Amino acid sequence: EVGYDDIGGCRKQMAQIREMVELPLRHPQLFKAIGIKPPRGVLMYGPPGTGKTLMARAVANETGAFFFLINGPEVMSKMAGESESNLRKAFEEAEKNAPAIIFIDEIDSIAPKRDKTNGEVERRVVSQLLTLMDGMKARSNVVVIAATNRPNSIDPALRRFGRFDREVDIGIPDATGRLEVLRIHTKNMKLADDVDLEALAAETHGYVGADIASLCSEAAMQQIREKMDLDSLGVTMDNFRFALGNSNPSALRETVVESVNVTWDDVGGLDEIKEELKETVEYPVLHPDQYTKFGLSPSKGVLFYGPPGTGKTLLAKAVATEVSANFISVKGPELLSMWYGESESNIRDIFDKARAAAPTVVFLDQLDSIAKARGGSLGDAGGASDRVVNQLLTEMDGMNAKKNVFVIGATNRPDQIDPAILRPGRLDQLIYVPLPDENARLSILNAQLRKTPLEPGLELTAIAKATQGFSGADLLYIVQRAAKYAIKDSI
Amino acid sequence: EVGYDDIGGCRKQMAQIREMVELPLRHPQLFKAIGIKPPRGVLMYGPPGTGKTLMARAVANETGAFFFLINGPEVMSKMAGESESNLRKAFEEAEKNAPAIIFIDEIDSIAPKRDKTNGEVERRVVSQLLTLMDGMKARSNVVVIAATNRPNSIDPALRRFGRFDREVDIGIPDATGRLEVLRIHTKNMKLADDVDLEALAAETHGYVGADIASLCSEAAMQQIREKMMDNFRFALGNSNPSALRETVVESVNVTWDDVGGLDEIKEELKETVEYPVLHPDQYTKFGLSPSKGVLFYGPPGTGKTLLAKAVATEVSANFISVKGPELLSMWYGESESNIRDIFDKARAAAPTVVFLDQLDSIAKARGGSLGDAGGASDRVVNQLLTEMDGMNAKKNVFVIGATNRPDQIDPAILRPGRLDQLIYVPLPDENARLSILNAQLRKTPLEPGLELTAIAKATQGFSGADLLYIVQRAAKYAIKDSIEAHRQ
Amino acid sequence: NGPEVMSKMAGESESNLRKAFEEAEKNAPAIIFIDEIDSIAPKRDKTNGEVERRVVSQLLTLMDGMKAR
Amino acid sequence: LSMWYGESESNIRDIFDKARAAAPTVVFLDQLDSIAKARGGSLGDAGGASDRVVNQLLTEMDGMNAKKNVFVIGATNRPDQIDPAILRPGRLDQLIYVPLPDENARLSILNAQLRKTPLEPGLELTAIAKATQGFSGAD
Amino acid sequence: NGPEVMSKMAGESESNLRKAFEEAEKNAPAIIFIDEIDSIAPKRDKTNGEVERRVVSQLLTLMDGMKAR
Amino acid sequence: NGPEVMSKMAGESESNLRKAFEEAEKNAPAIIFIDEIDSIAPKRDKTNGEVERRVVSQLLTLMDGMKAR
Amino acid sequence: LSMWYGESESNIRDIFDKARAAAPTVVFLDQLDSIAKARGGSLGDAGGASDRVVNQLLTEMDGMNAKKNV
Amino acid sequence: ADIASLCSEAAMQQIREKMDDSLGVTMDNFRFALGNSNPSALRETVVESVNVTWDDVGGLDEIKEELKETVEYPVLHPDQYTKFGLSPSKGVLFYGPPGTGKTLLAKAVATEVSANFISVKGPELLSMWYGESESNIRDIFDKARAAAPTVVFLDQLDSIAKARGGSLGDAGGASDRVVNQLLTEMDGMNAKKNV
Amino acid sequence: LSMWYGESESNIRDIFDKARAAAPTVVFLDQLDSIAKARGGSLGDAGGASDRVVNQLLTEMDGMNAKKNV
Amino acid sequence: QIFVKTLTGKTITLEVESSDTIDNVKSKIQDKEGIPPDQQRLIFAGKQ
Ligand SMILES: Nc1ncnc2c1ncn2[C@@H]1O[C@H](COP(=O)(O)OP(=O)(O)OP(=O)(O)O)[C@@H](O)[C@H]1O
Ligand SMILES: Nc1ncnc2c1ncn2[C@@H]1O[C@H](COP(=O)(O)OP(=O)(O)OP(=O)(O)O)[C@@H](O)[C@H]1O
Ligand SMILES: Nc1ncnc2c1ncn2[C@@H]1O[C@H](COP(=O)(O)OP(=O)(O)OP(=O)(O)O)[C@@H](O)[C@H]1O
Ligand SMILES: Nc1ncnc2c1ncn2[C@@H]1O[C@H](COP(=O)(O)OP(=O)(O)OP(=O)(O)O)[C@@H](O)[C@H]1O
Repeated sequence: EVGYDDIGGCRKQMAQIREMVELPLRHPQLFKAIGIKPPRGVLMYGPPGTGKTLMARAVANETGAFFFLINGPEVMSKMAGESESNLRKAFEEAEKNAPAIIFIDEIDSIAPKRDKTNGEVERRVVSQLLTLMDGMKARSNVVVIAATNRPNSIDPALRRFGRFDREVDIGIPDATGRLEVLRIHTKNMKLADDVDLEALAAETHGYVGADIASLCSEAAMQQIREKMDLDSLGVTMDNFRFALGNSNPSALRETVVESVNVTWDDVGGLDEIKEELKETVEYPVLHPDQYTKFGLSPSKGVLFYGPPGTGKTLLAKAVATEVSANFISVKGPELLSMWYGESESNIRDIFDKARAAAPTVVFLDQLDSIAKARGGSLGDAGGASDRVVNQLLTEMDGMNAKKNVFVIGATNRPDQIDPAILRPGRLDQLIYVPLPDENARLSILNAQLRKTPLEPGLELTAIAKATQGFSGADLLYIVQRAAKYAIKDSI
Repeated sequence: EVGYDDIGGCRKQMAQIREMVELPLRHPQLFKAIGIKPPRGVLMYGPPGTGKTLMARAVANETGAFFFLINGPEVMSKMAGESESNLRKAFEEAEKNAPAIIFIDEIDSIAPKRDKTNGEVERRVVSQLLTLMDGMKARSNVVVIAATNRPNSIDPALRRFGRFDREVDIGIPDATGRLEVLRIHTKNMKLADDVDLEALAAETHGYVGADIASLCSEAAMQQIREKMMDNFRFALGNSNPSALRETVVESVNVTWDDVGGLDEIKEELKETVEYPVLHPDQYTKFGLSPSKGVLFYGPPGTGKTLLAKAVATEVSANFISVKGPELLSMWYGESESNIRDIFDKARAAAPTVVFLDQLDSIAKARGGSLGDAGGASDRVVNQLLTEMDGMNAKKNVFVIGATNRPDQIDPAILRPGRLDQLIYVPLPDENARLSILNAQLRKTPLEPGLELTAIAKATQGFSGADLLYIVQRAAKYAIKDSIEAHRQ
Repeated sequence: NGPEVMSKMAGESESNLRKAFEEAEKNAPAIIFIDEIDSIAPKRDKTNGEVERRVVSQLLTLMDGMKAR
Repeated sequence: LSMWYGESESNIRDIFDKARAAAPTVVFLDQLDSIAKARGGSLGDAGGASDRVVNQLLTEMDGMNAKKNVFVIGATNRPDQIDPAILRPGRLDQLIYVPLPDENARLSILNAQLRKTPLEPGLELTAIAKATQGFSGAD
Repeated sequence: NGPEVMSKMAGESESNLRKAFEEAEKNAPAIIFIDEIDSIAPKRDKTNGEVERRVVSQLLTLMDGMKAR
Repeated sequence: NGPEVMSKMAGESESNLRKAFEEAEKNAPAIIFIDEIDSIAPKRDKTNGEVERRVVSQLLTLMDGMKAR
Repeated sequence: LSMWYGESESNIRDIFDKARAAAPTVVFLDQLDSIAKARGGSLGDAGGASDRVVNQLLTEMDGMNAKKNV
Repeated sequence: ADIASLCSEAAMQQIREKMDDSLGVTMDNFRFALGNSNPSALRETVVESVNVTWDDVGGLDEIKEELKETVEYPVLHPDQYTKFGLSPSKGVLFYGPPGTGKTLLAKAVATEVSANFISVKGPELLSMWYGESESNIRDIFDKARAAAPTVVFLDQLDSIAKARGGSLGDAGGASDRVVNQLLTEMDGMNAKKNV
Repeated sequence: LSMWYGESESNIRDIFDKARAAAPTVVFLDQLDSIAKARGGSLGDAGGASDRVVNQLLTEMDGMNAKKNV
Repeated sequence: QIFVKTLTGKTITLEVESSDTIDNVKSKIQDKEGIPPDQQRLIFAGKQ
């Protein structure tokens, strides 16, 4: 069985969750002569592969308590209301043995919020759980823990005083937490001298822990691949480098959400907008008390519009690399849905993930399909194109200033956008992105020549002097034309 | 009783399967020396009928282990109470008689995805499979093998870690792959020396391996009926090939020899769509690899789509034949969504050429006016401004584009992030008129006295499609010359 | 309680309701506190199955039987 | 309208009936161009899909009297984009128009939104507001 | 009464309806007053169901079928 | 007949299917006539639910092990 | 015609599948003065919808199966 | 069945004002039932034949003989159209001053032919929606085949020249779903029951 | 008459039960120019009021005789 | 140039599982179940 030393990386959340399980059971005398009652519910939530069920089994075997397990899709019946009788059956069985602990994983699968169903038996399933947890007058006997993945899909009646308080988010082990995961998994495998766990966590962005256990297993498959078939295999540094490219990270749901692996100097020229990008979320995160001292909210949104192909995807994804914040990627008409009632809730869950993943970076592309300043073309239909723009203009005003929420724009048409879209307080700085001049079009080609070994005999400004009003993407077309014009004889 | 030598084509994947299901079973102590546990779940996918069920029975009889089988649409059609006990009986019986394998098929019928159309059962069976598969790894000689048709309709909780981590893509075979299964399925039929094998495999070009058993029995039945052996070409004219009305059509086998002229387009298409798909070792150190977008414009009937299927059969890749008005636009939101899944299908079957026709409509989608549609032809170009440059270094896709009006090109679609390589397709001159027409009358048993230089002298401003009418009229009257030859 | 009723089999929630009001008046004064009554009686446009109609008409009949003071 | 069935005006039915039961309670109404824009017009809605929004906003007006302390406030950026039956007599007989702040009011705006600031009083906030003619309080 | 018929199942409710009409035949003249016919007979075409044509079809063959003056 | 045998239970339709093929083996030659295949196997574009794929999987199963005579 | 929007291209290719299944069939297109007149003359909002409905049959003339005697 | 409720309700009104053998039922009790009747069959076209003579209208005697020489001869014997190879008429027209008594002219054509008459309203081609402009106009046609011989009346036939090019995204069956079917449903007869 | 579907014609059904079971009755409709947006305007020489409520109105308002006092 | 979108909703089932009428159980008791091989059951006589 696993123990407390079986998992690392969440040492802050381990010591936090150990207070609410040991103190109601080991030393219950602290709740006496203080007046209050010890709480029961602990709520864990996060992405899959973070170790929610691993942390539940580790705290059970390390205390010797009467552990119990209640599964999400298992106890959900349609016969005669048997789910309402099997929930109270598990509560009286845990009450018969002291001390005890129950665990309800994927709690969003059992009776979610009623925005969709609203009429099924799950409305009467959750109300059974309300009177079951509130009728737990047996002090210091049963402690309930739960695990889910989306805290916004659950009904808000659970987040209350009695049943489920003191929620904790199991985050991502980025601050050398993957080194502790590699110390657990690779301590049983035979190792060599060339491997080093400090040179693995710096390159594995994300990597919640489940793919790290898949990475060391796939590195063992590469070691036994060369054996054609007394045995001394070991590992090597090239096995983990083979497992990086030949195995996908946690990105099967969405293609790119983290970054595109760029930096500051990958955009050609435009050193003035690099200075003005230092007034974005890089600035007020490490000092947010200065705006409370000066008594005014910071800048909310900066807008951009101009010629296409001048850095509205490079600089739009360079913010995801200069701070490595919780980036998201969403397209213009991908926000637009096929259903009419979803037209206002799709922007709601995106903005709710932004305040929950603070600090975050969001962006928008092709707002002409989203703004629609006339406000719906003709009408007459069961649904119209007017709630998609009138919802984000109010929801972005109903956000907390100290929660790292902002917007940034990338458009090509300055006439389809509404005047209230470019309103100050929502999108303040009307900054038209300019066409680069002859002083900035030399570093446009140098953005691609940083990674390729260009011969120094070729003049760098001779090809750049052929531009007399070109764009920043047009000099990529030259090195794309030269990508198929350089080889020419090696077939 | 099938063996290893009954199927081919996927031999590169058959070798990596033999180290996945036979190596942990025959040598379980090798994973003990390395420390880690052996893998439990490997799944297969692709088109159904490439031998998905025959592959599991071949490796079962070649190992001598126990072979447990749970059918997909059989155990899930019960009333949600016996399915959880059948899976409990499946893992308990395989543990009793180890070494054992567990083969399941059609797991998409057992494990669908959660979508907006809720109302199915969708639970109590896959969650039983979750709590059964995460255990049992106490060096037990058991493996599970899954099989499905659509690999993206499966629930993502299965393909996370420890349950189904290794995947194989058994797709359609190549020209040598269908040649290998043609020799397998014809080992008992007493054919004569008039039959071919390389030409019979090359004339199929899209045939799934289940069709080879049906096409052999159709030609053999025709030989039986004439008693009261080149009947294989009769079987292709009668039987319909599998994947009938999908976007994988291949029935026209025009190669680069059958199309003539336009040498400023043949070498300029070899530079972009055959170089990264064959030699990518130089493309990873000379900038970005793919040159996806290419535009074709010119007069009507200049030979745009004549070279569409010709490049698609040179590297023998898939050919997505999407017509012009394929944005069906039944509502307001699906018109931007039906163009995205065909781009994700191009990333799954990469590399794969995609075809479109006259979908540039952002110049007419001006800002702040009154005359406009209800969401189509003005916001689908905003999806076109974000779904075309959705590239990846592990796919190197390429998209061709043929139009007949270069004046209505959008100012945002003529960009290196979009279709940028525009090439004018000119009229065939006096040297290209002979190279096009002679390759089209190659199938005609003509007399060599009539030279086509007089046709090129009589056609000065004619297009190549108009020259195709001349050889059609010469063949239609050669039919009439053949009609008035057997009646007397 | 609200959700504790209707979770029975073979139709005995009405007998648990009929014995509830009969045993209360045998030792009067009595107080019958029905907690969470919204989980028992929804509207007729959001009806579910057939046992939901059977317990809302049993409650409406038995409520009228208390006119004997 | 997040739920496609029932929860379109039933989420407003506990606002109308509870305003007279839980008085005093002030209900603010905004975003008028996203509730009754195409449904109340001359073309309307054809099919009965989501025409259930302009009915409860009108039939709850005559059924509500001034027995308890009720108060509603409608605010929008386009007053002509709402249905004219919302401006029926008997309920909206008092129309108050908030105008643009002039030069005598824009200087006190800069003294209002600079409240919790360490502002030096030696400068002139009128000289900033004197260059604002078409510039509103957002500018 | 209305909801006392729907508080039972389909089997015993039709037997109780048949017993009421038999005792009133021998006790002529008699008045068989039924109450709350909306709970027994609602609008059927909006909810095309199974029980919406069960107790009313049993009543219709018993109401139109009786003839004894 | 198609909608006749499939309208019975799952175990009842399987027993009639199994007893028909073993009867056809002992009196060769025999002709097994099946009608209305569309009611047993419809298209899977929008026909949700899994009650039709149970019986058609047994038809393809029993059509295999009859190779010799 | 295109009453709503795009409600004609789905009603053009819906007869091509049954034209080759019950072969021999022919299809008789008649009175093309409502589609084959607008190539570059009409530049209105109906002309923008005219450019969307004429490329359906133009690509279906050479994209049809010509070996099923249609 | 409505007659059975008419005789019982009129007789019940006679009992009400007698007590307050001495019984007697007058016509005025049935006149009370006329003002208290229950019209049930209202959403159906009239299938009953009439007996109005052609002398009810005045004049236009030159067009009554032209209609008598076309349709009331083949309904008794259709051999006149087959001895020389001809077909009966499909549709007639009337045009001039609108609403000058063409409904009673449509009533009187079902008397010299000894058949029934079907009265379909004028603006029902535009008042009926999508599906209702197509299926309802052919659900009476096969009903007219079961009730043969009969005649059908239509009005406001000036919609063929104004509702042909239906491509607007506002109307349903009132713009384009009429012109696509009157060319087919008029020639979609069987030529054996003479509708 | 601006309620949900199904109840938009049942209100005029009550005034027809008032013509028969609760006679006499008086019907009155005000502001006939606001109801023209719901009824629809006839254009050209071939038009009509394609409305949901006018079919139940105009048929039974002429079938009732003078004794029902409509 | 417009659209019509509408969703749906369902109710699954409820059950009671009521069976075993009393007249079937009274016939269920008075029967036999079989006896191995040589487990005779006997007769007996007396009271002359
Ligand atoms: N300390 C740790 N932190 C994070 N991951 C870990 C740790 N130790 C092991 N892991 C890996 O992460 C996985 C734990 O994931 P787990 O089984 O909890 O899935 P889960 O989705 O969190 O569970 P549930 O289904 O209850 O949500 C294991 O497979 C293990 O290899
Ligand atoms: N500093 C730079 N200035 C201009 N171009 C650059 C720079 N750095 C890289 N590029 C090239 O220009 C291209 C950027 O084009 P981008 O993806 O922004 O298209 P876009 O049309 O501007 O985006 P959108 O679709 O949002 O309008 C890249 O493909 C890149 O090779
Ligand atoms: N190497 C091969 N590639 C393709 N087909 C083959 C090969 N070898 C044999 N076949 C033929 O193809 C058939 C295999 O089809 P199979 O039984 O897998 O059906 P399937 O639909 O793929 O299975 P499932 O029902 O699991 O989808 C066999 O009947 C066999 O005659
Ligand atoms: N190299 C060539 N030059 C000219 N004509 C050709 C050539 N190759 C083939 N053709 C003929 O021209 C026709 C190609 O027509 P296709 O519709 O593909 O292009 P197109 O004529 O330009 O049509 P569009 O103007 O709609 O693009 C074929 O039917 C073929 O017979």
